[PDB]
Amino acid sequence: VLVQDLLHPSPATEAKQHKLKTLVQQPRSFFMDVKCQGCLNITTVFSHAQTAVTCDSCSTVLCTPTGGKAKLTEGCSFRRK
Amino acid sequence: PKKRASNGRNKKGRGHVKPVRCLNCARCVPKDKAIKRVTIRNMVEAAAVRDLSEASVYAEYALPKLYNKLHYCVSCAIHARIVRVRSRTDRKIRTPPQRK
Amino acid sequence: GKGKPRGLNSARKLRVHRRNNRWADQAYKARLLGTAFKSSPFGGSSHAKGIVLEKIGIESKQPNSAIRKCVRVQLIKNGKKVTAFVPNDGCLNFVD
Amino acid sequence: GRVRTKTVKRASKVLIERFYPKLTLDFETNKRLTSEIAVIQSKRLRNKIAGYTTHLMKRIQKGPVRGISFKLQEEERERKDQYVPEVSALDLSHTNGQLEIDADTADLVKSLGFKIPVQTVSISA
Amino acid sequence: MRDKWRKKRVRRLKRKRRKVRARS
Amino acid sequence: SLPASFDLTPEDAKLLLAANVHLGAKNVQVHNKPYVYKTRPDGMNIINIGKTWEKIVLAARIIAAVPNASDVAVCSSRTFGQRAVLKFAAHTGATAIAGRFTPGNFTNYITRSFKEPRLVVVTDPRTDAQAIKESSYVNIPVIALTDMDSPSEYVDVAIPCNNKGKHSIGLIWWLLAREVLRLRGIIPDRTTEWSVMPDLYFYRDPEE
Amino acid sequence: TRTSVLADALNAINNAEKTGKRQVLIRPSSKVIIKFLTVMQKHGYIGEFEYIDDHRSGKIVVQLNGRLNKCGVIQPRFNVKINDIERWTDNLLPARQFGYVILTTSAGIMDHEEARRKHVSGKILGFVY
Amino acid sequence: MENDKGQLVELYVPRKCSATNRIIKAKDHASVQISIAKVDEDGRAIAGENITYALSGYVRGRGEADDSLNRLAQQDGLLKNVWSYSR
Amino acid sequence: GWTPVTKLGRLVKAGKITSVEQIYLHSLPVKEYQIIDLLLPDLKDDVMKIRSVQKQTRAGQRTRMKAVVVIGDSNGHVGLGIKTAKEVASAIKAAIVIAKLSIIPIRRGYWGSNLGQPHSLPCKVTGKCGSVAVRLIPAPRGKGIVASPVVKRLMQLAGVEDVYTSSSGSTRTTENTLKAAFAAIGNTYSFLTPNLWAETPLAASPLEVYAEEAAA
RNA sequence: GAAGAUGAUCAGAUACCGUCGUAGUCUUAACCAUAAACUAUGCCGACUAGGGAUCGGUUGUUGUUCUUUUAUUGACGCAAUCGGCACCUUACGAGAAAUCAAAGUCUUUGGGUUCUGGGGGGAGUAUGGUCGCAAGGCUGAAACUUAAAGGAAUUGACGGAAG
Ligand SMILES: [Zn+2]
Ligand SMILES: [Zn+2]
Repeated sequence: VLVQDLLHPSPATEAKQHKLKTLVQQPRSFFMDVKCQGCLNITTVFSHAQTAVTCDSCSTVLCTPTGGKAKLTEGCSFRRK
Repeated sequence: PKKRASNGRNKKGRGHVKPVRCLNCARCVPKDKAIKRVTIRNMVEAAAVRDLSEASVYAEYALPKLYNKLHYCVSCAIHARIVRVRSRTDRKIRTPPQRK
Repeated sequence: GKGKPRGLNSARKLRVHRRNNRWADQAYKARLLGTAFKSSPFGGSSHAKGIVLEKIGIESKQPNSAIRKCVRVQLIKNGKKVTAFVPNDGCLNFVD
Repeated sequence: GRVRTKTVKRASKVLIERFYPKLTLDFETNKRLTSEIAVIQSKRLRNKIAGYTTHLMKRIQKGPVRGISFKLQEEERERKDQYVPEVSALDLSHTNGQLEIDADTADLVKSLGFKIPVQTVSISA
Repeated sequence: MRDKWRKKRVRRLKRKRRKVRARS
Repeated sequence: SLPASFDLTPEDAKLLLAANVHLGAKNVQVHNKPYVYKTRPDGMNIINIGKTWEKIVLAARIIAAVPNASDVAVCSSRTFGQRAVLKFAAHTGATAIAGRFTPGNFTNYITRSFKEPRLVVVTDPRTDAQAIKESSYVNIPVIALTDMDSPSEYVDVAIPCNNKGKHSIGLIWWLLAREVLRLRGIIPDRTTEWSVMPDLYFYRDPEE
Repeated sequence: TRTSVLADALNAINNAEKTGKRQVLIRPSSKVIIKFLTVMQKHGYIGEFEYIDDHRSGKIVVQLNGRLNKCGVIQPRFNVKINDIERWTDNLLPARQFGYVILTTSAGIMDHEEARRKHVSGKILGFVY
Repeated sequence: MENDKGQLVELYVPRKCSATNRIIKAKDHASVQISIAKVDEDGRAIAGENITYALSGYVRGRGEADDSLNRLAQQDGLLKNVWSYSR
Repeated sequence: GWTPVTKLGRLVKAGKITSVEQIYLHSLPVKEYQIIDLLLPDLKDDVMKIRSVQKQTRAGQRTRMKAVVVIGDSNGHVGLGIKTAKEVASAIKAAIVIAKLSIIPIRRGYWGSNLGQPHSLPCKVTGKCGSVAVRLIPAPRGKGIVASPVVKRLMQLAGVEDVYTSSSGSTRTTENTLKAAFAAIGNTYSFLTPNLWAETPLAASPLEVYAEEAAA
């Protein structure tokens, strides 16, 4: 390529490119509302959560930390914010 | 000058490799440098299968094979013609010779 | 970065580096060490008067085959004894 | 051995490339014909020259010979290789009446302004 | 000679000089 | 810009899609990526035939710029393009280069088949490198039929086609000949059906 | 580590114009870079350049149109007197009729032509031709 | 180049590549000159009217001469929606 | 009795092509030297260097003698010929043939004010062949050709009378010295100057406007 | 298995080959500070060309195999990435060339910085200093002598090298 549109790259290659190597860095991580199976209580949980987050109402661990994204326990449903 | 880019061995991202003794002369050669050949031969020559089978007390007995991994230094292999000198361009070809 | 400092405040490092490295140059070393003054038979001069101690003819080097005719001269200014050639045809006799 | 040299090979084949019609699949007439066309200093050389000439003609009769052109070979090849089967062998007649393209390529048809009947084939190999 | 042996030859000679200086 | 009749007709969309011109090599180089439409899950790559057809008109328009048809040279080392180029040479008046290409045909002026064409058309750059290489010695533009693994150096117009196909190669030469003759006016217009059938230009085995 | 944000930017321009690319991305940005680029447009050596804000040092996208030969910096930014400019231009510029020696003075970043017009002097900052 | 009196003392004003705008040398034997015809509304090639481009021998070697024409033919209308600015 | 075998040769045999700048304007390759004999009759050749190179055989040396020849018109066209042959005369004669085939145009430029005709180079140019790098710097109207005698003679035949030359490497190797000097002088039409920045339309090749006159 | 002794071979072998064999090889406390300690390529930083593999992590998706009957299994597969050890092609570019994605962005000579060299010897020697139990390490000349020594490649010649 000799002529390329650097200022408006196609979003297709933005989704595959590294977060620090994009035109402007942006986190791929997000926040979730986790409904535990025991009860319904909005608890905001980071996607890449390092801590075994438990619900405030119920002493139930929502997520177990992993190297990358934290894996929520079975019966836990999340909704992205 | 530099005859080979790999310097006649296979050490990259590495400091030291424990040496091996030549099968022919027990000379210490680095393991990644040694000429290594896998050898899976029959115990008996193909002519000796007719007379072994008839003398067998077992019906349809499979002859076990002779497994070996041979190690050579550069001098051991060349003299025994395990490897041969190649032209300056054909030295780069590292795909195995087509024989089997 | 060419291996030598480029900072605007690196004039001392550059001046020192060259000063040390001039000692590798043979002409510069002989001037400052004063070898010609100390060890050269002429003492660093151009010409030198001396006294002929005898006359000697020296074999030429290879591949040539001859005998070069010189003299052995003792110097007045510094007492050294050297060999001096006589470049011409047939004035070995004129020097005694 | 009886391998012909280049001076008898190239001299002979020039004769075909210039006098193809009047030559014949018989040596003796060719032997006499090459005696009048080319100046040959030795009769052994002419018998060598004429011998390869007829043998080349025997090869020209049984197929197309390599390296010889005499202004009638290729012209005869021009009007022979016009063969065309009545069915275009590319038309949508061998099939049931529509293309057999892949399911992925079906989107390509829809992307362009083309509404072509298609039997979707899902290989996924 | 061989460079390695010339280095070894000088070491034997160098040790001779050290021993001689030890007498005085 | 261009008359709207030059767009891809549904009939050609049938013919081009029939000969699997849209199948491109599994390995695609960085230069031929814009001609790729999507990937097939097996590993096969899809040629953007909409772009492919548009390259046919562009290259054919370059041929019409050449005054003498004898100055347009077509070459092919593959047997699949052996048959096509000959009647392409015959129909258009172009100069065919049948079989092996003798080195020095363009650079050495004492050779027997010493040509100086104003344009060279190549069936496959990878199998016809010698003609492409010599073109870069005597200032000759090159139009090459390139797959997705075809090298792209010293080629000006890349017509994406399946060079490893029986019927794909012959179809392209048919399409080029049809468009080249249309522009000069031999074919009266763009709606009439041509005397030359797609079966012609298709390589025939010695069996028959 | 990164010691001269200007030198890194001009290097990417040279490696892009010898190759024939018509655009180049500069990271990071600085006012010295932006003002050095403006002198290029006044003499036409580049097209528009686009500064991207990322709440950081920034990024710059430049449009190259091939009428540039070589642009570089002179390290360090030597002190240049008015009488010194004649020596500097001879050894850096290909001819006396074109080419520019960029100086930074208290009057702003400018080339040696308008530097001689207003008769002020500063540091040498780079060259362009 | 022109002298004091104003006459164009420059002999052999060279040409420039249509892709990189570099000067095409006299011995640039890899350089080409692509000529694309003009087509009237009837679909017939116009005699003696051509759209011409100059290619440096540089761009042909790097393989970018194919992309250069596609953009150049896109801007001049000779092609439609085949070359993408956004990559 | 000269029968051209190339399209441009048939064109230059007739009055179709009259100025060598037309050949240069389209980078048309030259293969037969009779072309510029008609176009540039004022050509001056001189032998720069004659060398004998030996090839060792089973019996002894097989000596061939090599000549380097410079050709120029003193008005901006210059070429360099290097050819090896068994005899000196044939080496010189064949080098003169191939020296003509490589004649290239140079750009004379102005140092300082553009009064009079151009006399120097428009910019500094350098050419490298082997270890020899030869740099040409424009000089004022007073200085002659400030160069070594070998490089000086080349610059004379190109019409340059005001130039500085600085050489690095083993300049005693004449062949690399002349090729590097030849390479430098050909870069005059390779440096994009502001006066050449003005874009011009592309005239069609004379091989196109005269396709019929050069068909065969 | 240095040393040593021994049996061969040889004109001679206190060498190569064979048989023993002492220090050493191993380990614990300390010294030593040198290697073709090599990638013969200092470190940090940015840019320049394509491609396929591979290790670790991460992110999304299976006619796969499997826990277990399936999921929250695992392996496999397909895509992206960051990091690495590298490999293949080309040479825009460099180089005396071999060759080099760095040995490129170097007469169009300047990103920062440390170290080293100035023809071959004499010589890493002498002397002084310093460290070490020593063996030695580090620093380190001069007299005198010499027109060459050397690098890469080519042709030939030769080889107790292959085909
Ligand atoms: Zn809860
Ligand atoms: Zn060994």
